[PDB]
Amino acid sequence: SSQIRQNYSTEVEAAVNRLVNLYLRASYTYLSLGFYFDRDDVALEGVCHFFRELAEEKREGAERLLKMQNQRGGRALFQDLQKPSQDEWGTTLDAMKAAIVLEKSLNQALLDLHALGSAQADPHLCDFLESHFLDEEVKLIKKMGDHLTNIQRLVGSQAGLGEYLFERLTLKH
Amino acid sequence: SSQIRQNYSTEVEAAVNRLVNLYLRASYTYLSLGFYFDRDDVALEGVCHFFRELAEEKREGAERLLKMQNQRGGRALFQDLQKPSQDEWGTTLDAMKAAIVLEKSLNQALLDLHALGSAQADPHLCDFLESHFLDEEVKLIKKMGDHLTNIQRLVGSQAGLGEYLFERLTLKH
Amino acid sequence: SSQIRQNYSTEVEAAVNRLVNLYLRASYTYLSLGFYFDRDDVALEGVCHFFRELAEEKREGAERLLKMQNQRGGRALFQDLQKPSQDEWGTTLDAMKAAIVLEKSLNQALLDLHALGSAQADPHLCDFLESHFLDEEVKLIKKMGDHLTNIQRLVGSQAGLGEYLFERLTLKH
Amino acid sequence: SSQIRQNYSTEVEAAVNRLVNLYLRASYTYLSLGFYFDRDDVALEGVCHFFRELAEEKREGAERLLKMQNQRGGRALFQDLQKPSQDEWGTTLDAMKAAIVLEKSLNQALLDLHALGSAQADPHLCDFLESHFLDEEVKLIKKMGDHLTNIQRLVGSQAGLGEYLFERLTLKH
Amino acid sequence: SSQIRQNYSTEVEAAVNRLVNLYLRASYTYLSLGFYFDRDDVALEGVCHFFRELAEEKREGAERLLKMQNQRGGRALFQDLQKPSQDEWGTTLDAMKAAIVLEKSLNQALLDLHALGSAQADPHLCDFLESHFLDEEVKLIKKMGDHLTNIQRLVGSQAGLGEYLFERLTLKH
Amino acid sequence: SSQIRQNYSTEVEAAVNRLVNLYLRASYTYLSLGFYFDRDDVALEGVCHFFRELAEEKREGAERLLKMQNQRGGRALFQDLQKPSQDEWGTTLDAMKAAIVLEKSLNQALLDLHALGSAQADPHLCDFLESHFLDEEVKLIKKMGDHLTNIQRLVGSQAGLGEYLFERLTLKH
Ligand SMILES: [Cl-]
Ligand SMILES: [Cl-]
Ligand SMILES: [Cl-]
Ligand SMILES: [Cl-]
Ligand SMILES: [Cl-]
Ligand SMILES: [Cl-]
Repeated sequence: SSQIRQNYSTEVEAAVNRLVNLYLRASYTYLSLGFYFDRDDVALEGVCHFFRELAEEKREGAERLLKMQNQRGGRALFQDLQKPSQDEWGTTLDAMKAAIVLEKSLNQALLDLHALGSAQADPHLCDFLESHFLDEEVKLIKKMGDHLTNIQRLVGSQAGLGEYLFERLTLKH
Repeated sequence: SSQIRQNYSTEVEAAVNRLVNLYLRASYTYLSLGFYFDRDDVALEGVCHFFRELAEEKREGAERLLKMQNQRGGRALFQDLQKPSQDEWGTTLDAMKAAIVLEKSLNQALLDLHALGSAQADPHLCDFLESHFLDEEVKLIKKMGDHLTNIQRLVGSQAGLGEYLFERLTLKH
Repeated sequence: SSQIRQNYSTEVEAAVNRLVNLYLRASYTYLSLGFYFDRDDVALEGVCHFFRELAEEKREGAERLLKMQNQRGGRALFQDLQKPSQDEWGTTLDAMKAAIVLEKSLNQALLDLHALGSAQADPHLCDFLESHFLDEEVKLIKKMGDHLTNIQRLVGSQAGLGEYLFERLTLKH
Repeated sequence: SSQIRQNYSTEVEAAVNRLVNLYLRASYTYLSLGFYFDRDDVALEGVCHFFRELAEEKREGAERLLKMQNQRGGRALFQDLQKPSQDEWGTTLDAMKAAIVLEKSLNQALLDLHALGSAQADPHLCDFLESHFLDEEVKLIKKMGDHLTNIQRLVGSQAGLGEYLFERLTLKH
Repeated sequence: SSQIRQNYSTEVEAAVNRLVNLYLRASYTYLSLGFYFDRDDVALEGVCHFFRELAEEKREGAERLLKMQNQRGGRALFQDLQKPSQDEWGTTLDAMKAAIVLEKSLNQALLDLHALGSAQADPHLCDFLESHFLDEEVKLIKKMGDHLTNIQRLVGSQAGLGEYLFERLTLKH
Repeated sequence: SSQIRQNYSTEVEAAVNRLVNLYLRASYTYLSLGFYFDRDDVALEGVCHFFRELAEEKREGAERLLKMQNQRGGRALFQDLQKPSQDEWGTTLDAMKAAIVLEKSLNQALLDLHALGSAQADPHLCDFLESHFLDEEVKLIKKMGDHLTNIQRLVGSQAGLGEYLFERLTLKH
């Protein structure tokens, strides 16, 4: 409310609500990815685990944003969550390519919000993104890039065998 | 897939996917309720905690349903999640009344799915609902009814004072 | 001194000294608030504790600023500390309203210094404020807003009773 | 207030408030002394520590006096705190000479208040000063006198060397 | 590579590689300083230790920069490392003066890279420098300034004696 | 210096300084190798670790040589460090072949210095090389030869797959 709100623009407030929506949709996408890899006719437990962990992380990111919205005196507004863009996700390689595209889009939304906060001279918002989101995103994208390279190396050789080995020897399970 | 699927009708498979949607929408509603009570101009921490806990429980219920869908050889299909029906939730009394209505609707969906499983002679589905959902729902609804009675007793006396006392002396925080 | 000073403008140095003065005056104000609530004819121990804790926190903030001044090669200059603006602080509600106004003024001084550091391209100063002051201030202001809402809810109902209950059931003691 | 006040003269009440002011100004002076010795072009860590410890002790003395004021039913009144008399404090010898003069002035104020309490037949006040202040002051003044003698012995020999040795081998750090 | 690179300019990438070179050359300089003080005809173990520790710290700084380069999708390019500017480093005072000049030059390179990142709207780079380098550099420069003051105080008095005392009573060994 | 120097020829002193340069250049080469394998488009963590460990070992070898130089009364002289001979290192096989060539060159420099020490009747130097360097080098070269054989066996079969398996099942990570 007005009682606590200070140096917090309506443009940032709106953008934060949009970013919450994006994080929850990402979470929902990772839920779909995770359960696809648990299907009896896909059955890659390590890949299932990897995406289910990411679903949790994105949900937590949305919750941190909503907490911050309230701390600044903004008002959370929720919209519909669009279903994920695919019902079936292909191979481990297809899925990891989809995941990196998703993360790059989230990262771009984070960078655009930071630019907005810089333009509006809102250092608290800028620091909040820097300290909880931007470094986490860089590290996650690097990890997915490493995974992509290793999957490509393996399935170029021998696709079924390569997919199994990646799940067994790289991913946690 | 077809490899494992046995005694699992397309009607139950579809209904399970619909029930997943309902549980995720309930989770989303409880997220909204929880953060509303964390607003600086509402500020009832115990009520916030109560609804955030319920958001988690409903998400977990959806995850258990998706796990079961895969165990039976059905295919999870995700739809849009409709935003919650309100942006602001009123008093503790208004919110608890809304929550009990929501739970009764979920309970009715559980009972309707059980009836479907009984008609289709699917005992695994029937037992799964009985052992993970139906008793949990009865206990939750009883608890919310008890809370409603205590809130009504208090805010009839003295509304602001009564709301504070309920949050302090009944709800966890 | 000159031996270590690098990228540290005379304008920032002066402003830092002014900010030290403001933090020490805030500390002094909280000392007055705290001992007022310990008077035998006020006697709200939890409120006394809350303000005495804030007196300590503001003194520590001033000490951190003086440490930073020396680390950058600036010179601390001390001025008179003006007495607090009131000798008696009214009710818990009056006092919490006064405290939030004080915190908003400190927060504005922090934001103005950050803007100065940004204009002068002094990233060390900007980061120092971000990492030790700006988030702490946001969280404190949110907490005071929550307290204000709860006090207003209670004393609207029944003023004496409401004040006692807030001190007993919300504030630490 | 009047409810508890017994055998507590308006003259003692006023004097106690003046003594609070003197202790807080002493604290403020020791803060200045302490940070002066932390400057990169002075850089005597042990001397910095010694004066910062004294700043804390004098603040605590003021807090004990304010507690006693309330216990007796008097009313704390705060005045402006005058800035310290110097902006720069010279050598360790200059600073210790300044500190002993300050302590002798505080001690004289304590003795004058005790005499007032004796004249007004206020044994509680007399005992309070005897048991928390007068012996502490005697011991502190003796310690500063010992330090002065040792500094004079050293800097008479060789000023820079002597100052370093005193800081390293006598003062805590 | 291109697979992960996002919002990372070729100008920042190049500058980061130059900063790696500067940190490794600083490390190499500190190696030379450290072993000079271990010579049988210099023999100041504490000074040797101080510079060898700094050699390690600067190497670690370069490694963190190379890690970050890869995390962002840039490519590390290595150049020749120029030998240190002196073969013999004089007295403790001469060496500490040389070290502070070196640190001020590194600090200027850090500030120039931060300005570049600010101009290119690269908040991840800006925050990375703020959180791992800029505060560390300020604290190190303050420490060296303090050491310089203490060495000057001592060797002004009595050069050989003063150098020994500084090594024995200030520096770790 | 002359004060301690005994049976230590100017030819050995010079050669030791040259050997320090060679060890530091080897360290620098291994740094480059290590970070190349950490690139998102190479992404072989175990290979990165192996070369980074070797960078550390070679740096430590140089430090031991500089320590010995001082113990004998020689004077360390530092030269430029030439950048590594490649900017990109190819496959695991290419890199391990490059590493074995590098180690054989270091080993030859060690053997040539030992021969010099034997000719000059400097048993301390001869024993120092025997006890800290020559056996370590033999064991390292044997290990790299074993690795080469295993990599060749694997990538002859199936290059991408083979490289992954070697990194996962032989190298530490
Ligand atoms: Cl859609
Ligand atoms: Cl809708
Ligand atoms: Cl005034
Ligand atoms: Cl004055
Ligand atoms: Cl050169
Ligand atoms: Cl070259």
